[PDB]
Amino acid sequence: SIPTASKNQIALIRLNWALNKTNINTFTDYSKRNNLWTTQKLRNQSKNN
Amino acid sequence: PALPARATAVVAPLPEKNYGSLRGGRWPFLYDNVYGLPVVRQVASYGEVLEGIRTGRISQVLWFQAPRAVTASAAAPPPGLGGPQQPQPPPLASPDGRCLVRFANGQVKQAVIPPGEPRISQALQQYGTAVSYIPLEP
Repeated sequence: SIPTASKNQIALIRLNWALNKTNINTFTDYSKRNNLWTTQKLRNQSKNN
Repeated sequence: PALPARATAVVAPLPEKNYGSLRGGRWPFLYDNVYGLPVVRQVASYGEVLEGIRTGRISQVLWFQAPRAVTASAAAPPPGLGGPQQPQPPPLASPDGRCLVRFANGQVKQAVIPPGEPRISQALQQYGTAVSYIPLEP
């Protein structure tokens, strides 16, 4: 059907699509949705100090 | 089983003609070379076909067809993405507009009509004249 370079390229595109489909790209630890739930942890880390 | 006939003679081609819509008509025989079939040699114009549709003198109108290459179908990802081989796209209507007109008195003529001409399309939709697409030869 098609040559082998085409198959390599298709494999790489499938790799990228799969790595995106895992729903881990939106996670940023400096978020606000993150600092809303880890505020008490830091507060008690500072008052435990 | 008798062999088919085989005669040979000197023949004189007919004079060439210009019907306005088509030109040609020098074949002096009634049959063709590859197939043994009779050749249509009467030509019907555009206004003639329109009137024959309006006044019911025409029953069936048939178009020839064309193969429609495989890359130009949209029913599956392109061939070149490496998928399984899709069967075959349906055939097109003849781009050149070659057409056969069948009358109610049994006559059969040919014509050139573009598929999608406004007047002819409206006439075929209104008067319900039978429309057909001639399948492709092997």
